[PDB]
Amino acid sequence: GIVEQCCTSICSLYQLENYCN
Amino acid sequence: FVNQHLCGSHLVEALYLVCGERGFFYTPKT
Ligand SMILES: [Mn+2]
Ligand code: NA
Repeated sequence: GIVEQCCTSICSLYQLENYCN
Repeated sequence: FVNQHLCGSHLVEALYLVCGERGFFYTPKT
């Protein structure tokens, strides 16, 4: 998931925004 | 914005900044 993606690869702030409440 | 390489608590910090007062959920794989 996002936690693994951001650490093993890269991720965008736009992808992160999907985890906001 | 630039792409990000974020591990551990650095991802939490990024979520905090992105989401602000909206809050967020942090859900690692188990
Ligand atoms: Mn560190
Ligand atoms: Na970004």
